[PDB]
Amino acid sequence: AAPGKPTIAWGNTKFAIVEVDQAATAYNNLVKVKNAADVSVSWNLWNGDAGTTAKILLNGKEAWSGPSTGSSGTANFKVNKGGRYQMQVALCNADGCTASDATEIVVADTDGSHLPPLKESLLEKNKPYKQNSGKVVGSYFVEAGVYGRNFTVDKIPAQNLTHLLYGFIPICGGNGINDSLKEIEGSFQALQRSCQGREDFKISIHDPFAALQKAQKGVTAWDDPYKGNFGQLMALKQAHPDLKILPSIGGWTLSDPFFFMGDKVKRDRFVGSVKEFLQTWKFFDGVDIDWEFPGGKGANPNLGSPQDGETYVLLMKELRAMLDQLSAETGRKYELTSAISAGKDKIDKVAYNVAQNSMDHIFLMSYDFYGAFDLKNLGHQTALNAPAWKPDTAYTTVNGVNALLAQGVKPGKIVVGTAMYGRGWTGVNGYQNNIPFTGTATGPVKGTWENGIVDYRQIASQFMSGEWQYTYDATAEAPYVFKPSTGDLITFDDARSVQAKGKYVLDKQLGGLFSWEIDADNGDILNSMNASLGNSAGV
Repeated sequence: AAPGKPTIAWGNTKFAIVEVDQAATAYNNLVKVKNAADVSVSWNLWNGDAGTTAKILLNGKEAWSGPSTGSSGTANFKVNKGGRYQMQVALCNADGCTASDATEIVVADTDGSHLPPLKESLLEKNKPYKQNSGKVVGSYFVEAGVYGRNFTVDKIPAQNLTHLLYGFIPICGGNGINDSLKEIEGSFQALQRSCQGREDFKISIHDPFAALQKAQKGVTAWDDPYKGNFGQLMALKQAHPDLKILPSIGGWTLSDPFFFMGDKVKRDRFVGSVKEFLQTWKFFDGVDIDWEFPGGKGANPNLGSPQDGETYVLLMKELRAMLDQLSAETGRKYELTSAISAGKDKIDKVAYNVAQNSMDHIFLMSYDFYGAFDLKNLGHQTALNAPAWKPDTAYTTVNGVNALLAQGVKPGKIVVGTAMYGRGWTGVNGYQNNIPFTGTATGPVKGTWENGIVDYRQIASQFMSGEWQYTYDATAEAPYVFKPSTGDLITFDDARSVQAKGKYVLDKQLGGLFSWEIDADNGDILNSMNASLGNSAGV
């Protein structure tokens, strides 16, 4: 008769195609990409004949075969595709085969194919919306937001987004390359640890712990291969296959390296590191470039040149070429985007009418127009139009869009920015006609986490009562709160101001809307972004 029924022996059942050192601090030691995972299985037979041939089945499919010389045996084979497999050991002879009971084995891969969908209920004031408008609805998630802000990937209202950009991937480089990071306590040192033994101008992960080692919902097992933000983003992609998750390179304190990109050698190394990155972390759908203003005026007062415009265009073209190269290897479609200054002065330093041909979307940073960084000239930080008391205001959302359109940039490429936070001053005085914006400030307003900035969440729950005055500027389309006693003034976006931006986008046929700091919203902002763009309310 057929052989006896074998019993799979105790042993580890978790494997990975892409290995990650959960204790590594340096990016070069953090991950190793393999062409396939090395799986091992053993078995024992206590009743019946061991047969003549032994086979390993994965969901009924043979993955290994060998002579069945003993009552006990071991098999070593490779699995090139990730996922959860029902593994069985089958012993066969001339009379037939006898398969053991199934034992689940997990072959992990950076696409999340081994993880169950991360489908979380909407929190706070977030309401379900369907992405059926055809317009962009994005937001940025911050890597370090999982600490103090305690805002994790499982808290993202992912169903109400079409695009999700990550909390900034840094570019390696120490003194003279990332000096701007030195302004942030221990931030420069953190990058130096991540880039240990890694070449300057190659990308890395700023905080390896938050990105892949910190236990988070869905990836909490002590031995899970991918944890942290990346692990959850992988499970998120499984739940929202259509969601575009993009790694954002740069930001205010990580843009210094771009200014050196004029050197083709460095630029090629960079592009090369980006390709390898995407090849390693399969859940990402492309790359977003957040070069904090080509031409200077960024965090570093010693960087910036008239050549940055040319460098920017070349970079975008070269990245797009690299992505086309990758698409031919994977068959997948990748997106190339960039967050840019909404200021005409900075916009005119780049030929976007040319760069747009290599980009899918342009995230216009129509916010931070005003803030505690200037205690003399106050104004709406993210308004649509200029205020009535100053119709000549340069820094407005409309002026940014017009500047781009004037260059020849297609309207559908422009994604208007919205703020899920407010910027404010304190001790504001010397204002006339009951318009605080006409006076001056003595300093920054008390912030939620840092001075001068407050989460929209806190504005709505604490600054919408008491002595706080509330006023919606219908002209510029922007709200603001003011406390006469202490002279505290805060400028931000609200449900209505967002509505105005959404209608504006639809009328001018722009690309959509995106927001900064998804963790700072209580849901009012993203709901408005969705509603104003025409997305239908979900179940």
